[PDB]
Parts: sequence; C-alpha cells; structure tokens
Amino acid sequence: SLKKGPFVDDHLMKKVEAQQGAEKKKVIKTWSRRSTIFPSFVGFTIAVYDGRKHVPVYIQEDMVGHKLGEFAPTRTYR
Amino acid sequence: PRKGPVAKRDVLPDPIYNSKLVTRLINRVMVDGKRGIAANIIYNSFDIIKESTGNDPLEVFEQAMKNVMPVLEVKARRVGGSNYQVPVEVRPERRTTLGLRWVVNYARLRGEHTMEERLAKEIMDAANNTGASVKKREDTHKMADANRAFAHYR
Amino acid sequence: QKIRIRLKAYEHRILDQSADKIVETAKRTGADVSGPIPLPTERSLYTVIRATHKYKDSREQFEMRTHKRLIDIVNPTPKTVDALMKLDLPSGVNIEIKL
Amino acid sequence: QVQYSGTGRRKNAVARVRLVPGTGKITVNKKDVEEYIPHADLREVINQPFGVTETKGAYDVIVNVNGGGYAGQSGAIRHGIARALLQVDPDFRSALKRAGLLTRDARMVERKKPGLKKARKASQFSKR
Amino acid sequence: ARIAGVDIPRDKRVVVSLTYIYGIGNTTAKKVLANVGVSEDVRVRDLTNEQTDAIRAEIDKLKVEGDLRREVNLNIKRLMEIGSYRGIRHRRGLPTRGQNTKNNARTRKGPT
Amino acid sequence: AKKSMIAKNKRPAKHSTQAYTRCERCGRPHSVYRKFHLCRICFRELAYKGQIPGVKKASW
RNA sequence: AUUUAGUUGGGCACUCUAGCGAGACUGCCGGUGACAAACCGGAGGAAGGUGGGGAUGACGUCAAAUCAUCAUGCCCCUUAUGACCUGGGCUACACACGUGCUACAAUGGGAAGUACAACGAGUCGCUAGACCGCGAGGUCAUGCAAAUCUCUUAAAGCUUCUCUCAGUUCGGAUUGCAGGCUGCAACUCGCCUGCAUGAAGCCGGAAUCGCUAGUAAUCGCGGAUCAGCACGCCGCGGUGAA
Ligand SMILES: [Zn+2]
Repeated sequence: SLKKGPFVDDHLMKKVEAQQGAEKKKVIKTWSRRSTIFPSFVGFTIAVYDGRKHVPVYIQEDMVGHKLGEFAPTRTYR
Repeated sequence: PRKGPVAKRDVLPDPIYNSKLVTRLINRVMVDGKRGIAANIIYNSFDIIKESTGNDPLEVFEQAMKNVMPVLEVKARRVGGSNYQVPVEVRPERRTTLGLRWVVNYARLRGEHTMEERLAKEIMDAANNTGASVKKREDTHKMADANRAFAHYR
Repeated sequence: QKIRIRLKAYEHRILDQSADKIVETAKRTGADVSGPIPLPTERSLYTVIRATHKYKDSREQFEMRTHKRLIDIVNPTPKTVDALMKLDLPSGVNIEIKL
Repeated sequence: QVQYSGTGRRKNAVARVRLVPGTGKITVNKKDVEEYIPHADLREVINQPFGVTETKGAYDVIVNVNGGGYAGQSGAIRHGIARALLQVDPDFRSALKRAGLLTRDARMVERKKPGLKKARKASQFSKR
Repeated sequence: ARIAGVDIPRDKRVVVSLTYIYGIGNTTAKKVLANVGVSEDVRVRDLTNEQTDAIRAEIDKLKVEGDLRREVNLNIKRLMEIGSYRGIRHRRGLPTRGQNTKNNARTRKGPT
Repeated sequence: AKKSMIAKNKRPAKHSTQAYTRCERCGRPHSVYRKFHLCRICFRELAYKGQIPGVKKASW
C-alpha cells in the first residue's frame, strides 16, 4: 500500500525525479491512475488524464494519502 | 382431497401429565419445534394456575375444555356462488381444533409484556370463563343460528 | 509384513478380478494373504445446464465413482516380490505399489 | 460377565447398546441421563418397552451414539431396547410386535431436487 | 452538566452515563469502569460524589467533545475542499467501494 | 473479432493476475472447468458422444 | 492390561466399508365382488399392495429461443469492420417493478459452562503445537498424495442474573480512526476486524404465491468459477407444526 512500501510508478517517478529541485513546470502529460503520493512531491502541476481528455492539477503540500486520479473523474455528469 | 378421504394423525399424550389434548395445546404455540421455551413456559403457566386458584393441572385443563368448547361451527358451502352456509355439527376433532386455535391465536392477540404471563393470564382466562377467546365462543354462539336466515332451505 | 500395494480405478469388477489374480500369484509362491480391502469409493459432483442462451433451471448433472483397493501380504518371499515387480497386467487399470 | 449387544439406526446414527443388568440408567458417551441430554428425555419416549416387558425393570444401559440432535439419537434408544428384548424374551416378542416397537423408520433426509429451492419447496411464483 | 462530562441521564447506572453520550459507546466505557472496578447496583445512581466526580475527571481525560461535531466539520472541510471526489462521495454517503445507488437513496434523501 | 482471443492466451501473461483460461476447441470465457480445461456445454455434448473417460449420468 | 488418548498385546468380536446373495413381488388367508377384475381386513414381515426418491418426456402442440458454442447459404468490407497498446466501463442515480437478507421485540439479547453429523476438498495446496495482539492477523516450525493428517469437537437447547418494557442489553444505517490480507495496485473498481454518532424500522392495504409430512417453518457445514471477492447457486446435515 503505502506504509508497507509506497506504491508509486517508477518511470513516472523518473519523470518527476528529473525535476526535483528545479522550477515548478506547467504540464506533464501522463496517465496518473495507479501511483499514490508520499510528501516529497510538493509543488508540481502534472496533467491528470482521465481516460478521454486530460485535465491538469497543481500540487500543494497537504496531499499525503491518495492518487492523482481522485480529481478528474470519468463521469461528465450533466 | 379430490380422490377420497385421508388420515388425521392423532397425537400421543404427555409422559408427564398423561393427557393427550395437552399435547394438542403444546403443538400450536411451538414455533420451529422449540419445545424448550414455549412448552416449558406453558408448564409454568399451568403451575401458575396451580399456585393461584387451582389444584391439579389436568382438572383445570378439563375446565378449560369446558369454557372454550365450540358447540357449533359453520362452513361456507356455496351452490350458485353466493354466501351459503349452515351451522354444522362439529366433530370433536374439529371442536378441539377450533377451541385450541381460539386459545392460541388469542394468546397471539393478547401480547402481554412477559412471555409467559401472557400465557398465564391466557389460560387463567380460557380456564375460568374470561378473556376474549371465551368471548370468541360467545360470538361463535352468536353467528350460530344468525346466518340461519339463509340456512333453512337445507 | 513389508509388502503392500494399492489398486485404484473407476469400476469395481475389473479392480477386484485383477486383485484376485495378483492375490493368486502372491499366495501361490508363498502363503498368508491379507484382505482384498474395499475402500469406501470417493464420489464427485458436477452440475451443468442444458441450454445455451437462457433457461438456467434445466439442469443435467454428472458424477464420478472411483473404487479403490488396498492389498497387504503377510510373510513374503523373494518370489512374490518378483511376481509383483515384473507383472503389472492389466494395463487398463492403474495400481499404486509400495513394499 | 453379562452384557448385551443391541444396534439401532435412525437419522444416520448407529447405536450399539451394551446393556447390563442394573437399575435403569444410561452411560451415553459414558455420561448419565442428563449429563448429555436436556429435559426432553421423556418417559413414554425412552422407557416404552419396559411397560410391556420387564415391568417396571429396569437395567442399566451403556451406549455410544452420535448423529442427530437430542431428539434424533434418542429415537435410536428404542431400537436398543427392541433388540435387547429380542435377545432376552421370545414370548414377549408378540406383545412387542402388536404394540409395534420394531418397525424401523426408513426415513432419511429427502433428496433435494435442482430447479427448485429444496426437496419440495418450490420458488415464489411471482406471476404479477 | 450533569455530573460527568456531557449528556448525563439522572438516576441511571454507570454504563448509561457513558453509553448515551456523544462520543463514547460501550466497550471504552467497559474498560474505563474496569479501571476503577465498581458495580452498578442496580439501575439507580445514589452513590458517593467522590466516585462520580472522579469518573467525571476520567471522562475529562477522554475525548467527549462538545465540538466533536466541529472536529468532523473541519475534517470534512478539508475533505470536500481539496478537490475532492471523496468529498463529493462523503455527502453522497457512499464508501470507497461504490455502493450501487439504484435504490440506495433512502438513507439520506428519501427519494419518495 | 474472435481469432485474436484464441491466440491471445497462449502468450505468457503480462503480470500474474491475467491468467484466465478457456476451452480449447471453442472459446467460451465463462464457465470453463479448470480440472477439465473444457467449457460448460462441450462437456455435456462430448460426454454424450461417449469419449470422455469416467463420467456417467447421475441419479440417486 | 497400560491411557493423556484404545498405545500394542487382540482379532475383525460388535460396528463400518464393499462383493455376491436373500429380500416387498397380491407373496398366502378371510370377506365383498358373477366364480371376472378389483376392493375391504388379517397372518408373516424391517419394508403390503408399484417402500421413499432419482435416470428415462411418444405423435405432436407454440415461425417459442439459440448465426454470442460450433458448422452454416445468402447481402457487406478487407491500408479496415482485421490486428496491438494506456486510461475508462458495462458498479452512474431525477423514478417504477421482480428477487434475496435483517430486525421492526418482551418468545430478543449479554456473562458463564455444556453438547450431538454428513457430503467433500486437499503436495506450492489444507495448517500441529507455541508466541504476541480488543482485532482483522503475523511469527517459529510439524503433518498431509489419504478411511491415517488440515478446513473439521457444527446451531438452535440445557441452568442461573440481565435489559424488566423504552427506538430500548431490540436493531444497526451512514460517517472519523486503528488496522488486516490478496494482488503491479484496492478513490473508479475486493473483502474483513476493532474503536467511536446510534439511522430507519414501533408486525405490511388490494393483490399474491410455496406446500399435503422428518414436509412446511427454522439452524449450521462444504463445494464451484476463482490470487482476492457470497443475503446468490449447488448439495449436505440439525430441530420440527396445522
Ligand atoms: Zn467447449
């Protein structure tokens, strides 16, 4: 899960390991549905792809116990 | 049913009271064969009779067989579709069926806040002329010869 | 006495006729045969419907019967061991040998 | 020593009775009349053939039965007394048979058919 | 109010004075009464004031909060306002498995 | 589109929880018997053919 | 005899398993009935008038349904409708209806002890004993190709106090926290324990259906597809009405 090892996808981690102490970018197109968050991820803005159309989101410090796909659903509900 | 008649499966008496119809009173409240609760609190209720206005449970069971006893019965036997029946002579099989069904399904209707005081007051009523099951015998006496307006062309 | 074999198959008659054959060959060269032990024949279950697209209730089931035999031999000889290591006929039935 | 052997088969429970001349007891799983059994150990249920043979008796029972509830394997008790009196008294056997006492119930669990819920309980015919 | 923390019924025994309250069920009350080691005797509460105020302080130990609803309100104030999809699904009354709302609306809204 | 899913499962899997099996003469994904590696209805029919070892009809 | 155990002295004694048999077939007798079938009653018998139950559905009746098992003529495409990947979803909720489960209560609960089977499954699959946990469980490590050993000593009863009549020791709905396990991972989209608010329900109106007996009504066990995932299914056993 997270405490018996954080479940963060490795090559997307390698995409975000390249810009650790660098400037906060605007867009990283990804898939973003499997990796959770542990708190060394603060500050970025990574394009969350729902499955049809990607919608980005920026990153604060409070994000500690979930994934990136918890904010762009698969609904289009109206 | 349609072919012909059928047996009736008379019940065996108790090995404690030595009375057959007491077993017939046992086997109408007992749900899922739970003799442990229901039959034992029937024992407790007749011992409540024995402790207050009573001496032996068999004699007061016969006293309940007095004051609940269905003397008559009707059965809706239509001919042309209309409400047609007559006060028929009751079998002592079906007399016991009606009377003990009055007692048991009025113990259902009674519903007092102790699980055997409803049974205790139920058999204090059915053994001593009171309660609405004895008044169900009264109302059975009532419609006896009251549906007789359409029961004399027979 | 340090010789025992098992006989496992579907039916009963081929098992116990072959069991009587090998009991014959065993107590021929020596003596002291044990019992041709019937085992209580473990049974299977299956449950298959009849139709393709609908109609779940139309069941049509199948099962399996597997008789088994155990054979012990008391007071052996080298000749019955030679009979049991160079003769496993019939071949339509399968056995489970020990010593 | 003197002991008896009476077998009994009801509700999928064989019951070997090691009847010994005593006063009328039971050691069921080597336990007494209510060390194993609740209050449903009734008189005419268990002690029926004593009222027709060896009246009132009785003799002490050793038995080991499992299968059925408290009322099931108690039904295997009557077969033990039946086979015991079969061993003992040939002339009381006719009084046993005319009182029944030996007709084994051939009833087991009924075969439960597919297509339904149970052996006979059909589903709710929700027509409309 | 009345004698021990909050939500105290009068002339009821000691498990009732921790059972009715907003914050403590029964097994925590069982362990707290097991720490002291007294009997109810039987349903009425007519005993010494030192024990009642002592177990009042023992309730004052624990989290019987008059603003526990404010604590859950700030929890859901974070929860519905990061984004969040479980912040929406919280007010939907639906867990982290999906609860198949085809007739499952009579909990909250009463769709009749 | 049926012949892709016949040659699909003969690969080694991508990860451990995609090892689903089906029949071999046909391709039913539901109700395959892992002790048979046959589907539902072909067991019944080839059982009526008198070719499956063992299996008899059931009545008790 | 020994025993914590039936260890091994003891053989299959009782039991049990499975092999061949005997067996319930109007088989015998009395009466009714033309002396005809048949019926009513016996004797023996465990089973009496085909013992209970299963397998086995004629001609056909209904353009019933199946090209989504497969074969399959006819019309269509073949740089796409054929094929390969990542995220989704078939699990969403403004409402109606069929089915299953739980209480709606003083026949219900809690503390205590005490019980009783059958069908099976089983060698990368079931866990002996012990340790540590409120707990999901984890840890050392044994057995088990099966009549040995693991699930696997089943539940309602039985005897005490209890909530002693209330949305309540009836009941548990949704929600925060501790977690536990499968998986590459449990927001979408697995299950479970425990701690904490204690929801609704305070016996159901037309119209319904199951069923003529170890059966209705009710309580437990196992198995399938399956790494995980049963109020469903398929069986098995326990109590047992009118
Ligand atoms: Zn197939």
